[PDB]
Amino acid sequence: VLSGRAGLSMDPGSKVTFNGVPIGRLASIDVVEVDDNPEARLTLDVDPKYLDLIPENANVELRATTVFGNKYISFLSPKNPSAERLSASTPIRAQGVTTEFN
Amino acid sequence: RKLTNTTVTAYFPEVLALYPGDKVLIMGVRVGSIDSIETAGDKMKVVFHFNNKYKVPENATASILNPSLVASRVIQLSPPYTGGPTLRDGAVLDVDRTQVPIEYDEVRNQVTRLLADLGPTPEQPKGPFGDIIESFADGFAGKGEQLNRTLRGLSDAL
Amino acid sequence: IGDKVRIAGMDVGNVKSMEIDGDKVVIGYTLGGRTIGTESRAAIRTDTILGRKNIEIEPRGSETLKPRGVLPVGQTSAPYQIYDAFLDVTRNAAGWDTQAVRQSL
Amino acid sequence: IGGTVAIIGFVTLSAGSLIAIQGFASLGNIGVEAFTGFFAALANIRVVAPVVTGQALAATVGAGATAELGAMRISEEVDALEVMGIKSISYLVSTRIMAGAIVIIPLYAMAILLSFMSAQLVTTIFYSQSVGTYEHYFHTFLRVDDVMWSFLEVIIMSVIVMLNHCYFGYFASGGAVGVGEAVGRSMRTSLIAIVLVVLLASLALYGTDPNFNLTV
Amino acid sequence: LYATANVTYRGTTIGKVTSVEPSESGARVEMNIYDRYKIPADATANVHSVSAVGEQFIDLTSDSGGGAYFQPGDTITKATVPAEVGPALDAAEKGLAVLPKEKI
Amino acid sequence: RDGQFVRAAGVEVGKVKSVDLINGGEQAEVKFTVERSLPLFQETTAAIRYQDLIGNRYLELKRGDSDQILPPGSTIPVERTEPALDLDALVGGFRPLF
Amino acid sequence: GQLEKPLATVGGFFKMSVMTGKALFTRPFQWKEFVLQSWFLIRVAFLPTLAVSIPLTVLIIFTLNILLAEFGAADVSGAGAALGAVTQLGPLVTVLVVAGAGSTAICADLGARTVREEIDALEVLGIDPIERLVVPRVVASTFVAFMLNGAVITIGLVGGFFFGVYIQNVSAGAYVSTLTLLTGFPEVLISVVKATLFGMIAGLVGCYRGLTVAGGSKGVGTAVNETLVLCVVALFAVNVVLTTIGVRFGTGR
Amino acid sequence: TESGSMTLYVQMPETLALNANSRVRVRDVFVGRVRKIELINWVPTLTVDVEPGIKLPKNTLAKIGQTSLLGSQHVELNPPEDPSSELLRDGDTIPLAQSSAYPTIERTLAGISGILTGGGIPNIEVIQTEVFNILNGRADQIREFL
Repeated sequence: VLSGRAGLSMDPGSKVTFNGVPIGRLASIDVVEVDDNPEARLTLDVDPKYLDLIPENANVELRATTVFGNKYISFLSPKNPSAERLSASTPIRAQGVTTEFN
Repeated sequence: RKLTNTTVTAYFPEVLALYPGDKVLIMGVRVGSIDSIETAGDKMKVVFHFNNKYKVPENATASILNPSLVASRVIQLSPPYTGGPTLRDGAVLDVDRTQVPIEYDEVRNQVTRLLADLGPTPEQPKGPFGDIIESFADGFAGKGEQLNRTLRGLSDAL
Repeated sequence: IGDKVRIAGMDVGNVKSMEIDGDKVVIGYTLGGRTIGTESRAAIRTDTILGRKNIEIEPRGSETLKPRGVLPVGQTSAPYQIYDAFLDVTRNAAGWDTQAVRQSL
Repeated sequence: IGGTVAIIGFVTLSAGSLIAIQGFASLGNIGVEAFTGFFAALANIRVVAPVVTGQALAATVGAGATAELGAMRISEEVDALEVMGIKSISYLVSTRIMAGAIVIIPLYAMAILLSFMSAQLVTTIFYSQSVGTYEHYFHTFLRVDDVMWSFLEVIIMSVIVMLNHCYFGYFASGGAVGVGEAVGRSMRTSLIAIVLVVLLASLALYGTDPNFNLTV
Repeated sequence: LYATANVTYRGTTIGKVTSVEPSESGARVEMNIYDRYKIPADATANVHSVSAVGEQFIDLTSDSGGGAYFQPGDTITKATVPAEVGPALDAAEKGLAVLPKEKI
Repeated sequence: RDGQFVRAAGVEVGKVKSVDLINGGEQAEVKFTVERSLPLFQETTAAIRYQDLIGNRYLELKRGDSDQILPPGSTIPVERTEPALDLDALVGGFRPLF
Repeated sequence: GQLEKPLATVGGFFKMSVMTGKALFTRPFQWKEFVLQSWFLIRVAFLPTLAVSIPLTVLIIFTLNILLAEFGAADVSGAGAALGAVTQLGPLVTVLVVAGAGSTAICADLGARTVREEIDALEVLGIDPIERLVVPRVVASTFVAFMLNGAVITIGLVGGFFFGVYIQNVSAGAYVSTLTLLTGFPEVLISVVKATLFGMIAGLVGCYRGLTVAGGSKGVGTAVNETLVLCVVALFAVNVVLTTIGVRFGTGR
Repeated sequence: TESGSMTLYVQMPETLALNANSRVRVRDVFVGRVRKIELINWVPTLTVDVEPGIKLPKNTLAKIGQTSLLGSQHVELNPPEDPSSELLRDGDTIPLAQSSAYPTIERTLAGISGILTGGGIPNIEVIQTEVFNILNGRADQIREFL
């Protein structure tokens, strides 16, 4: 999952969710230079039981759990889900990251 | 414990995070505990007791309080006793004279609702408050002294 | 019982007892050998966001408060609770006609 | 005085009291003190009760077994058994192992019960916390799966401890003096083995799934 | 919502959540409720949080509080979910950021 | 309290020796230490800042603008010292607004 | 009469301890025997102390880190890492590896001296065993318990840091900067007091049981087992009392 | 801390009680560590170690911020809206002009409390009450009066 910024309180071990239920966890975060601009790249380990349930066009958001808690990756089904299913070879992006308290 | 404390039944629209054995307070001082909590139709019937040493007015209000972020919710008899008729044993308090905490999901819902209804929109990029601030700042720029003079003159003449 | 009692922001004692007398609560505390005036003002105040409370004393007057002396209820104040604040905001905002407010603005 | 039951009970009551005491003090200092029932249970099941019950069981039962087998070895009773055509290991050590396996489950059940009771009593009587809040946060955040796995850990640990102490007592030497040295060495080995077993089991069980949810 | 979370009626515990799983239309929740507690057939399932720290649960709310009751193995189609924090923070930041402060 | 850190522009330079009451309890005098290599000045000001949200504090020093070295052992007047948040006042000030 | 039986042994232990204190504060100290017993206890209870302290602190840190990571507050873990290790893990590992090893060794050694009539050999020569044997052993027990408690706390903190950082991927700066959040001078002082009292009591119990061994063929083993059980029970009770006293003072309050 | 890391100096106006071994973050990603926070000539200076493979423009903005409300702090090294071609080399310094700090929760609440206590807020309700008395059941009459 690629995004503009990883988000604070987002560390390896953060829950990845579909429709609000955990389906996996965050493995690692890295900085990747895309067109001379650093971006955040997140690697997610997901149980393949739910992969056939996640649409290809699933919206991704780096949302916040509570005011004190950490962040989690949230997958949701779009308005017009695709027939193709999410897999390791599908490039996906995060639609937004919740604003920090700073 | 019986014969040494007065038992009161109260009805609440909702009883959340309140369990039997939780404290009953008068002006923040423990005076008793909560016996039982059972569903009564669309209401919740809570039977509690407070020590017979303390007297409580007959028209008291039993309000459920959440003291802090993480705490044990209590039931406080809001009006302290100053004389007159007292709350007798076996009394029943209905929903009209009971109160419940605000809860956190209600706070989240109202914050979201107000930020969505009174916030910026594609048609109104600045929001109603931003637009009114901008209009009042642009429309009265340089007219402070003129308005002051006009108001003083009007006040004197009238 | 055991909450801090302070004078000008620095700890001077602890809270020792809390009893119900009539329509008031008599709170007994210690000043650690210090002296405050009989016109001093006490205030129960919220210390932290997690709910810690403490008493603040502002000394006033020239007379000396003797041991076992009682400050009058008119010289003491109670805190405005955080849950009271949240209750006020949410209950007031729930009744707002936001369409009318936006139209009026 | 009660034997192993009384010693196990006293030590587990002390451990539960320590958990409740320090836990409630720290949480009251921070402010979030309603979580004590949640904090105590996970303290007892995960780390405190298995290890503490293991050390008390080691001391009482294992030292008694080492002393008995050393006394039999010195008094030539093992030689008497071997002369009468009896498998000494089968008659002594296997019987000890079977008795320990039969007895460990009631002992650890009593240990868990008394640890929970001590923590609850200290929190809700000495510290005057309401029993409803404690029971809610205890029964809401305690999983029976953790208790079952803890029982399995304690059974394996008791088997290992009994084997170690029977080994130290069975091959004793040096008269009555050597029995005490055997007891001391067996106790050291038992402590190390108990702690290692609990650590390995907890690492294997909760390495990926912590089996605890509070937030969204 | 998670497994082993509380099932409540108007805040009082009447059961526990057995499993929460994803589905195509949302989430599927299976729970066990004591047979002493009967819930009306017009009730709705609202996921709630006790405090700002966490401790999710699911509350079955029925305004009528009477009439026909659910049978074992049935499903409650009516549902509600909290307003969520991240969108609220974003909305607050964007609402405050558009105000002209120099104009203020 | 005593033993809490004294930081110059956020960098720890000393400790708080003691706090006492002056002017009949109307003011509090804080006696503190600063690293001997760091000089204070006639416009150096002191504040008391939150260390966290559970009640820990520290002393904060700002250099100011004047270059006149404050002689060692001097006293910073109340004219350029300010307190911490006082959360109770913040919460109580919301009552009329709500 | 039922209570009068253990009360006799209790009185014997108390009188022996009083005589030990009198010999410590009145008669000349036995430096040689103290050094020998200190080195003996160190060599008999150092490696087991680390081998029990390292896995136990790793287990505690793992449990704390996973529970806090699910809680969301994984940056305050070091606080707990300190709070246990200074006040409970240190003294309790000291209790275990002192009562199990050093107290039992002292009991076995004095029982060996008793059954070989070496105590009677000293007594017929006019010498007093309580000054020549018990005092150096109690002082050595106290000294070794103090040092072992310090080492246990240090090793536990370092191992917790390394495990949490290199395994559970917590932040190192959060671990080292939150150690002093809940632990201060009162905690280290009460830990020192606990270690000193535990060592002194273990030495006293071991010496008293060793001097009163029953001989026979199981007397020494029975004495060692009773020594171990009594030490465990007494040290747990004293730990409860001292924990209550220590939390009465508190760093947070 | 690995070989190939670059060392930078950041002259912060203040550190907000930031400790050493805090996290350096680029795009909110933990990619470095602050080594020393020595104070040179009354202006705090931070020594920052950044992992190899990161390109930072010479006009990068450094900002000390808060990771979480009940948690840690960090140093953000984020490129500006107009990055320069020249890059920060080993030993280069980020000046005081490019260094800043986010407001803390205490400072924000202190400003809000100053507004609330020194701004005459108790007047507002009174004003509103009186306004409610002017317009109560008279809006049509006020319009026709206009």
